[PDB]
Amino acid sequence: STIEEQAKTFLDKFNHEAEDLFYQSSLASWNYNTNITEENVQNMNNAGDKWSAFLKEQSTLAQMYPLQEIQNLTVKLQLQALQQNGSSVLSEDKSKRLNTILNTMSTIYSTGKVCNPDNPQECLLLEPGLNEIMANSLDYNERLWAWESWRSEVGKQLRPLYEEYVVLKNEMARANHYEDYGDYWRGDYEVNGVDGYDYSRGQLIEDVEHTFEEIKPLYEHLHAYVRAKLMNAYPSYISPIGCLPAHLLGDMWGRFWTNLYSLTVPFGQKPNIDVTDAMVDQAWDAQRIFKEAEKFFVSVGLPNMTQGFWENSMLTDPGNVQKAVCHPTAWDLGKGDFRILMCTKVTMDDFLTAHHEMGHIQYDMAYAAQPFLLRNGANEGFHEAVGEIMSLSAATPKHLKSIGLLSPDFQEDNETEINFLLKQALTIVGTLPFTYMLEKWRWMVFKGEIPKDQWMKKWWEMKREIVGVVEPVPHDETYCDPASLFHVSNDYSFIRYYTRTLYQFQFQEALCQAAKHEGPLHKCDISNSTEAGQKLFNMLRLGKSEPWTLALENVVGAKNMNVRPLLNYFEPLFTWLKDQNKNSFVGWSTDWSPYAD
Amino acid sequence: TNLCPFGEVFNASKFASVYAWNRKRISNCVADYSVLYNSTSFSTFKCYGVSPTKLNDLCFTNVYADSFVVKGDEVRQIAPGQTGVIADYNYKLPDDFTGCVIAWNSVKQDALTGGNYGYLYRLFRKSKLKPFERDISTEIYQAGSTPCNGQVGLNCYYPLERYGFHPTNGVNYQPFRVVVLSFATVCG
Ligand SMILES: [Zn+2]
Repeated sequence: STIEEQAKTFLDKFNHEAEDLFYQSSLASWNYNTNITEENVQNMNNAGDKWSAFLKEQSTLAQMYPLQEIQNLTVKLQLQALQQNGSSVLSEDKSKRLNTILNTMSTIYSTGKVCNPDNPQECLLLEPGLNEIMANSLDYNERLWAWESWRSEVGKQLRPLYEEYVVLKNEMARANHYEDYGDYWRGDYEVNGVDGYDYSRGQLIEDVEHTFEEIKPLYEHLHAYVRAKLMNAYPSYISPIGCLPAHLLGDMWGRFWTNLYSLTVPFGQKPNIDVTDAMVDQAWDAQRIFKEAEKFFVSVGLPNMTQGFWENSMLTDPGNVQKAVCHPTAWDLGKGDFRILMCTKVTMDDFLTAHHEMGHIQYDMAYAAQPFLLRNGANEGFHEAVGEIMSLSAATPKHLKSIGLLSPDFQEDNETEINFLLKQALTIVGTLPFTYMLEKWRWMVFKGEIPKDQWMKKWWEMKREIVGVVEPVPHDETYCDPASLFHVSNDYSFIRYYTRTLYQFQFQEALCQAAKHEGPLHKCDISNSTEAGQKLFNMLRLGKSEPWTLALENVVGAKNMNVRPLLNYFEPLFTWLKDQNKNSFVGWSTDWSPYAD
Repeated sequence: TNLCPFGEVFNASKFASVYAWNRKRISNCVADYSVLYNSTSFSTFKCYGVSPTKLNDLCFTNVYADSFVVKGDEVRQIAPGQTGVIADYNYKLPDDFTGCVIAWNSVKQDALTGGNYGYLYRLFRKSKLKPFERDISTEIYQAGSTPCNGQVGLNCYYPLERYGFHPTNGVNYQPFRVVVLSFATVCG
C-alpha cells in the first residue's frame, strides 16, 4: 500500500480507459479529415471534447500521487506528463481569453487575403496565391508588394492579440513554476535524476548557441555566394556587401531558400535528377510508391506495414465529392491502427515524402508496445528527424538505380553532386539561422529582454546581425512580422526544426557507418543493410521511456547535439563555395537597407 | 454409441466473457479429433500435453471444454505457465496441462464499427487464480489503504473493464474466440 504501488494501479486504469477514448477521438478525427462534412466536423469535436475533458479529470487525480514519493522512473515519467494541470491553472475568465485569442489568431492567418493595387478584381490568399508569387516571381516590386502587404494588412491585426497572447501565456508558465513561457517550451528537452544523462532547460540555450557558431563559416560562404547570384537577377537593388532583402529569399519569410535554386544553380548545364518521368512510363501508382517505400524498410529488417494499414489508409484522392486535407500525415490512431494519409501524385518529390511518412509509421509501430503515456518520440525533434534520413537515403542516385527509376547511363561526375549538395544547402542550411533567430527572439520576449516599444526594432536588428537579411520597407511597432509566420501565430515551438536538422545527420552518419559505406556521406543509402536497421530500431522502440540523451547515444555514441556531422555532409560544397568566393565579399554590414528613409 | 457434442461448443454463436469463461463437460460419448485440424481457420491450435492423433486411439476419463473471448495480444496467456491479466486474473491453466488450446480471429462477429463492448475482463484482483478457477465477483477493489464502502473513488476501482472491439484494430487488439479442451468412456 505504498504510493508507488498505488500510482502503478492508477496508471494501469488510465492506460486502459485512454486507449479507447483516444481511439474514439482519432477515429472521428480521421472522418473530418477524409470526408470533410459539417456532420463529421461535429462528431470530431465531441470525440475530442470527451478526450480533452477526460485528461484533466485524470490530471487532477494523478496529483494525489506525488513524484516526491516515486522511485520507478517510468512510473515517475508517466505521472509527470499527467500531473501537469496545464493551461487550466488560470482563472476560468482568462482561459476563455487565451483560447479565443489562439483561435482568433489562427482564423486571421488562414483567412487573411490581400488584393492587388493594379487589379483589385483579383484577391489572393497566402495558401495558394501569395505563396506562388513568393516562390516563382522574379519582379522585385511584385515580390516587395506581396511581402509587405501581408506583414501589414494581416500582420498588424495579430499585433494586439500577440501582446495579450504573451501576457496570458506568461501567467500560465509562471504558475507551473517555469520562469517564462519560452522556458516552458524548453522543458521538452529537460532530463533529471539520471546520472550522466540529465539535461537542464537552460542547457539548451547554450547548446543551440555553441552549435550555431560552427555553422556560421558555412552559412557566411553560402550567404555570399547566393548574394552574388541574386545580384544578377536584381541588378540595381542588391548591395554586394549588404544583407539580403527579405522579400527576395524564395518564399514569404525566407524560411527555406529552396526556391532560389535556378537563380543559384552551380553547374546549370548539367541535367538535373528528376525521376518524375521514369515512373509514368513503367506505370507507377500510389499503391506502388507506398509498396516501394515499404520495401526499403524491409531491406533493413524493419516490419512491413500492417494489413489494416493497406485497407484503411488514404493513399490517393477520390476528389470532386469528398474533400480531405491533403497535407501528408502519419497517424497513430491507437489499437494497432496505423495509417498514412497522403494525397499522392506520381511525382518523385511525393515519393520521397512518403518515405518520410512511413519512417514515422515505422517509428510509431516500434514503440507501440510501450505504456500509453510513453508513446512518443524521444524529444520533439526526434520524430521528424527519423523521417528525413529516409528521404536522404532514397533520393540518392545509388538508390534510384536499385529500384530502377534512374538510367544506368547517368554519369555521376563531381558537378552533378555539387548541384545536388547546393539544393540541399538552400533548404537544410538556409533554415538554421532563420530558425535559431526566431526562437531566440521569442525566448527573449517571454523573458522580457525586449519591451513592446522595441518589438519590431529588435526583430529586424536580429534579422540583420544573425541572419544577414534586411527588410525592404522600414517597419515600426505597429507591425508584427513574427506572427505573419504560421508557427508563430499558432502557438508552436520552432527550435524543433533546428535540433531535428542537427540530429538527422548524426543519425545518418551512424547508420551509414554500420552499413559499411565507403564514400562521401551524401551518397549513402542504408538500404539492404539490416545492421543499419537494428541500430535504428534499438532507439526507435524506446519511445520517450528513456532520457533523450540516452536514445541518441544508443545510435551515435554521444550524449548531445553535434554539428561535426552536419558540416561533414556539406563539406564538398563548403570547400567549393570558398573558392567560389575568393573575390566576393563574405559577411554583411548590419546597417545597409534598400531604402532612402 | 453416442457422439460428443464438440460442434455446439465450437459452432456456438455467442461466447462468454473471459472472466466468466464457460465450461461444458463432455463425457460418455465418442467424436472425431481430426475434424478440428483440417479446419484451416484456427490460427492457434497447440496441444500442450497431448497429441491429436493419439487422442483418437486413447480413451479418456474426463473431457472438459472451455470457451471465451480475449484480444489477440492475450491468447498467448492461454498457455501453461504464463503471467498476464488474463492468466492471472481471468483464466489460468495449470502447469501440468494435458490438453489443447484452439483459437481463431472473430472480427467478422465480435467487432462492430464504432464499438463492441459486450466482452469483459477482470483487470484487478487481490491474488492470482488457482488453475481453472472462475471469479465472477463484481466487488470493489481496494487498491488503497482507505476502505471503499462499495463506492468507487480514490484508489478504489470496479474490477471489470470492457473490451473495445473495432474492425480497424491491429490483429493486436481484435477479438478472438478460444477453446481449451481439457483431459474411461470418452473414446474416439
Ligand atoms: Zn514528417
